[PDB]
Amino acid sequence: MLSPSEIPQRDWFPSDFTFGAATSAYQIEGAWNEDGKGESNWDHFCHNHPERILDGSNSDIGANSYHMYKTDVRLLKEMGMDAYRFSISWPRILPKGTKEGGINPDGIKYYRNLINLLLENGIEPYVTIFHWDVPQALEEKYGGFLDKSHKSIVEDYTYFAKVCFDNFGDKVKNWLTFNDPQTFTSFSYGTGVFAPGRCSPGLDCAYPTGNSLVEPYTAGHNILLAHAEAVDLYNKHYKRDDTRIGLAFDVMGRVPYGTSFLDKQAEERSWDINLGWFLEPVVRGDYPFSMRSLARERLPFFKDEQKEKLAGSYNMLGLNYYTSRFSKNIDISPNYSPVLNTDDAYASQEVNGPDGKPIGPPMGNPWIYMYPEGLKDLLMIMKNKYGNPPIYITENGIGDVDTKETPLPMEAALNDYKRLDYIQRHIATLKESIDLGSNVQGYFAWSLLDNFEWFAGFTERYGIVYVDRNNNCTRYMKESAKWLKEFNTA
Amino acid sequence: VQMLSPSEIPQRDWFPSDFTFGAATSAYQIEGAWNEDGKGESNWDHFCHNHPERILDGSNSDIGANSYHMYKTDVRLLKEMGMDAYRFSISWPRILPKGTKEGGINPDGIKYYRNLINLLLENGIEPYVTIFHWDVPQALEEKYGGFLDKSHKSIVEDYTYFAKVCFDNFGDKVKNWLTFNDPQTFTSFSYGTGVFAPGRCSPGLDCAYPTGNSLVEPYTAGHNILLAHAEAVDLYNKHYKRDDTRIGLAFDVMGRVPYGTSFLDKQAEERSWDINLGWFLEPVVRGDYPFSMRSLARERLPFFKDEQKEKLAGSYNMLGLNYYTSRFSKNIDISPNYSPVLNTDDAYASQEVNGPDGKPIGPPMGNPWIYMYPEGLKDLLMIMKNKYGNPPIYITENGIGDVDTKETPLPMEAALNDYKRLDYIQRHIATLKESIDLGSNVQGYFAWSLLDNFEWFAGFTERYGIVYVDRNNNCTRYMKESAKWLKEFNTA
Ligand SMILES: N#C[C@@H](O[C@@H]1O[C@H](CO)[C@@H](O)[C@H](O)[C@H]1O)c1ccc(O)cc1
Ligand SMILES: N#C[C@@H](O[C@@H]1O[C@H](CO)[C@@H](O)[C@H](O)[C@H]1O)c1ccc(O)cc1
Repeated sequence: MLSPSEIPQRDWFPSDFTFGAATSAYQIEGAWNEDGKGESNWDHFCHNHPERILDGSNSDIGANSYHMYKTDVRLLKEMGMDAYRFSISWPRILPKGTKEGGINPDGIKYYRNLINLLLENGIEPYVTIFHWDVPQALEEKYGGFLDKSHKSIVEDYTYFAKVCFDNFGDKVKNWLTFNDPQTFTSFSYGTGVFAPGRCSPGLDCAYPTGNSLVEPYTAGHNILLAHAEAVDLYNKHYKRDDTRIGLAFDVMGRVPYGTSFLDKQAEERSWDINLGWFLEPVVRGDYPFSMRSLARERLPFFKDEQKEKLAGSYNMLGLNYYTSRFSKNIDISPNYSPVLNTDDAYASQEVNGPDGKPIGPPMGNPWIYMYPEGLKDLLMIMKNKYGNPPIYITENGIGDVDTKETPLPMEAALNDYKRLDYIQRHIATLKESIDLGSNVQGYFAWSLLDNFEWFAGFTERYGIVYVDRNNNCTRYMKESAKWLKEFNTA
Repeated sequence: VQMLSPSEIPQRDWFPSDFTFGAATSAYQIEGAWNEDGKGESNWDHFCHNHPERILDGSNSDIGANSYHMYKTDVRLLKEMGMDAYRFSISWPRILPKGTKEGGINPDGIKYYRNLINLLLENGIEPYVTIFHWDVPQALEEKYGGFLDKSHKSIVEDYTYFAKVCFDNFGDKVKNWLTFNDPQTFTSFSYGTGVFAPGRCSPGLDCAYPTGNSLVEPYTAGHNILLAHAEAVDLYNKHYKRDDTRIGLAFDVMGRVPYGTSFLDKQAEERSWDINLGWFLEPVVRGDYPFSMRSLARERLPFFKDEQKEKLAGSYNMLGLNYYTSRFSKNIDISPNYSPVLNTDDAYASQEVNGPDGKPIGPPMGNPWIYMYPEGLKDLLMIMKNKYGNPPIYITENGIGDVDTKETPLPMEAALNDYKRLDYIQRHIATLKESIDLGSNVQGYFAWSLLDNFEWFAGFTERYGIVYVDRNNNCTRYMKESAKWLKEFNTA
């Protein structure tokens, strides 16, 4: 729907700006139990609770990228992508998740080959160390990130990072410790829609014996400690002048529902519980004041030493942006009691504004509404409030619904103009944000490939590249990929 | 000393013709005749009489400025200065000796305020009447602790009746009512730090009665004040309001400026405006306390019933703002190492006179706490304008206290040449013009303290008047340079 002069041009951005595509291990790799790979929390969840996956599927094969990585690289190369962000499977590297469990040589070999091939083709690898795939051995031993000691998971995650640094550090110049920590903690232990599927008694999830008001925070605390530790290790023994490390946050833009100053306050609390939760700790060493005043004793305290390691523990930050919501105020009162950790923001997140209209056009699936302006707001907040650090939009895209009840014909799947329009608009927003002073340095189209979508299973295709699972996971560029190719190679 | 240049000095024609300039006072501070003509004992009579040690110079206001007997001269000074209005308060115990209906109305009390009001009006001076200015009848204090009334009922009904008496006897003449004045200072100082009557505070704290709870009582009192206000305004709107009459309340407020550039201090600043101004402003504006306060004080801050929120929301036609100075708000993180002691600590922010550069926010005006920072007044007005509906505003108090102690007496000559005060007054008046140009709905300015009088725990160690009171003589009044300039300004 954009005019020719509105369609982003590569020369709109600096020569050193980077464009790429991204993926996550469990979503695309497959070979879930091959070549020594250990079982992950997701293998476990999908295998034991198909009823918790919309289409009862699993990612035993995913996009088969473990075996087809060479093709994934060819595709990235043909599109002229400057970089590729992928994650490393913790259990594929450490089957038992620990040092004593030993390192899986085949796991190391796979990522080593992928990294070299990428670099061989002039593509920069942005390596995400962890993308929700916790080794089931750690889950069973101490609950994974639910580790009440704030020690075991931290040490185990740190060793995992070490193994990644030791084996790929000479080639990798860009590391991301965690990806979407907020969604991980909230969905895995709040609503329990993600593995292992825990939530408060009374709530509907596989294991309603957790605490949706506490476990998400415990896990979040351990993630931050893990991040801080991994970064301290990186800086002390692996960082080089031109290498960088950080983490990527999942974030929905927030806009005051109404004009009342109350909604502005609600909006502020929403940015805090969504973005600040993990951003403020790495920026200043502690959680947002709002969260501490609201979650109170349910939000763990950091030791002074931990605050120090946390503050400034990054050289760049990733932002995973898809949509935004209107934040509507909720007063503290005897009539309201938070149920989910996310309810601690005392604000309902609305899709429709007070005028009954969606914040932005629906992109197809249950939650993505196109609102590029939210990305700008986000970038302006990063610029003006959090020190304008180097930013990478590590994820941005939409999911095309493709269900058994309503299959998406391959032809229609390839003509993803809605996705194309969406991507172009957000890329344009970056150009605008850059001129406004934003220190954004890159954009990664989310999902190089159509793959497993967690609890949504295979009901959505997020790739810019189509994967025909019925035919040996053959990949085909969608219109979006073709435009990105043109854009990059112009 | 560094005063405004001729072109900078405010002129009356800078403001609309309907803008109002006046002076203010409070009953216990100037009246005197503490036990004359049937007047009942107040919490302050009690406090000063029983705890002289809690008053800096050990004085009391048994006489004050002897305004009960000299009100005529007070009105003369107001007239001579060409003031448009006069804000004074009514002594609850002087009107209702027992503080209750069954206790009866004191004829002499009624007569006094009636004569004062009539003399003001026959002189073309508009009376802005403050129903309550901290002087709670001791009978109510002994009966149920006054505003500490744990049932949130008795004090509400007694205040409401008091208000009724005032509306009944002076409503025909008074067109501007203020239910309360400085509720924040009253609750915080009377039950937080305990420097105000009755002098209560948490055990371990230094006050006459360290058996209270500095983290709860100030809130209880504040809650009762808000309910009292809501009930009185409801009574007023229903039976006494006329198209040309207005009612509201005045808040004591210090401007807040972020200590540093960190966003944390901006948050601290916001929390500080909330606990100082929002505490009582938000309830009358939207019907409930600031979110920050509810999130921080939690259960120590009472909840309003739905019917109460309804009565509170919009319970005013105008608001008074008592502004003197400002502070830099410095963030304090929530942590196990920090526990609030005073209700005001709930804002999680230190209030600093000096900024990161070690310099005061503004020039010191003399007493222990006033620093000249009129820009703070502008900030405050912009907040009322942009955040709270831009309601009609009256700077119901503004001035400084000239120190005058036994050890360091202030010679009458020096007391009369109050150029520090004059400069301060002129600058704030100028700030109002600037604020008006920025769209502020401010409609008046009241120089705080028509007269030198009793200054609560500071006793007579400070002269806040624009008019000097020679207590050695028979409280004879003499216009200070500030008063003389106001006269010139008003009558130009
Ligand atoms: N995960 C998550 C949330 O983030 C995005 O969810 C997409 C859905 O599969 C995923 O493809 C993308 O990589 C994630 O960044 C999320 C938000 C809302 C709902 O309903 C589910 C997940
Ligand atoms: N804040 C404060 C003080 O309460 C204002 O004080 C004025 C001085 O006369 C009074 O006229 C006005 O009504 C009040 O709003 C204060 C007094 C003493 C000390 O030690 C601290 C603060």
